[PDB]
Amino acid sequence: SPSGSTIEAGIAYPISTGFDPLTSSGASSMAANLHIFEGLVDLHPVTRQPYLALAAKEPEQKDDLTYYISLREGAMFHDGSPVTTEDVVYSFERVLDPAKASLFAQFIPFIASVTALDDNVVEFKLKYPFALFKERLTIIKIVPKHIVEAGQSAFDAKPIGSGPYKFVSATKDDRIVFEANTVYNGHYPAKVEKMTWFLLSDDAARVTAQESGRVQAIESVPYLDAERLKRKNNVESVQSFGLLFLMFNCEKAPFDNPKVRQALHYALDKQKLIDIVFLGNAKAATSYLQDTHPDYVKASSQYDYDKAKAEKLLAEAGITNLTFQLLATDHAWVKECAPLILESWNALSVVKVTLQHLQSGALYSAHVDKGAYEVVIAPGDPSVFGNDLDLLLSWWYRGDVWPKRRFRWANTAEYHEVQKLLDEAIKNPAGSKVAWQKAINIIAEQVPLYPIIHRKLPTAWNTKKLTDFQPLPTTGLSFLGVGRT
Ligand SMILES: CC(=O)N[C@H]1[C@H]([C@H](O)[C@H](O)CO)O[C@](O)(C(=O)O)C[C@@H]1O
Repeated sequence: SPSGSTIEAGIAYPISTGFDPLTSSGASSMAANLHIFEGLVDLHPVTRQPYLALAAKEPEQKDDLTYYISLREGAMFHDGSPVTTEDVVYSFERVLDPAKASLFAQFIPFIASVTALDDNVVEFKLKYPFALFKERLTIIKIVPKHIVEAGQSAFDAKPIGSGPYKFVSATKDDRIVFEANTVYNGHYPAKVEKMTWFLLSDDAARVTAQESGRVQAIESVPYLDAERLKRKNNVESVQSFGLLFLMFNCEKAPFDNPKVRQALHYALDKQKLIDIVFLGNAKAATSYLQDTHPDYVKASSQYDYDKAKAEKLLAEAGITNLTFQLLATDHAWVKECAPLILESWNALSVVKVTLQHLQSGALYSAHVDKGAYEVVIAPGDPSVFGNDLDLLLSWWYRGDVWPKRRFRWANTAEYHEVQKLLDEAIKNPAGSKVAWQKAINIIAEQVPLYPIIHRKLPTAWNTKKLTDFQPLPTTGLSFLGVGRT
């Protein structure tokens, strides 16, 4: 009975993108969209298991290339309109259309066409068989065509979906407000009438909110505060793909030289970062994946701290007096890693580095997407979309979204080989493990964008106030199925 009760939560990530699922890659926007939008099939935020959302029943697989999905009876958008098969077609076609510049088409490269057969059934035709078809549907949220066509920017700021919570408002550095969608008839109806996410990127403010009872759960517990929070709260730390990456503009001298990119990895003392910033709750990367991922295989290139090796590579690359600027995001823990990275690099005999911090939204729109940068450290976690290896590789390495328009490595022979390998692993599934490891090993040698560390992710919540809350293995918070005591 969502009347008389509310949920308040502390979210760690500022709003850095809008909410249009065409482009909403910001951590806090994606988390909101788990509640505002539905796919045809969604993955549970905690268990990652698929469940029927806008699909009325299990997708009917006619053959390896053909699936039919029927819409849940009575499904409605938050404006009171029915969800239609045209809305489904529109949602997939806009992601697939290169002109629309989605951030996510590289997660559905196997879809050939989406067609409305009648007012209930949609036909999906695939380019080749893809066993994870249903699992990927969670990425393509179903949007109301009549709203989006009336103004994409307005929809991006005020999203309308079919999920159990309706968007009320979002105010930067303040809060996102949701309300129960009382016409939702899926599996996870809103258990409270109103939910407020306070945007508390400041570590201390976020912890204080939990301690004071201003919120019932907080994302991304600062490691230093975990012990004191345990007195009155549950604190649980979950193994995660979530990582800190080092990203180079590979078309700007001298970071177009792989030896320079390698050198800067070798120059970093990861154990010091882990001790000082993460309190042991992270591991230096030894592959693309974290070592607890089921598909982890250790990469053939390792970057254990070795200053002499860094110096040797720089001398081979002809570096005698390199001065560059590192851009970093503003996440409190990224701000803590940055000076330590700078100290390690400034200790090199031929490198001097300065630092600039920026909010993530401006970092991408004003610098990265234009190529107006040299080197970035930033956090990333595409495991929000799913946990399969093609997906995690594709986010950063399939197509153009990052390799062409962000880290600018798409003109290399190595990039083209990686594309062939990523395609082979999904078009020839019997060869996938071999093909993925070849791609990962090229990526790990070339280090265009590569993890420095993967981290354990702690969440805190009050079990006396919330029912059925569980922490995620990804960024965000989930209140699907969660109520108040
Ligand atoms: C799926 C994913 O990894 N999203 C990440 C995004 C994107 O890197 C950014 O929006 C550019 O697309 O940035 C963050 O929101 C951020 O830096 O605050 C972290 C988040 O984990």
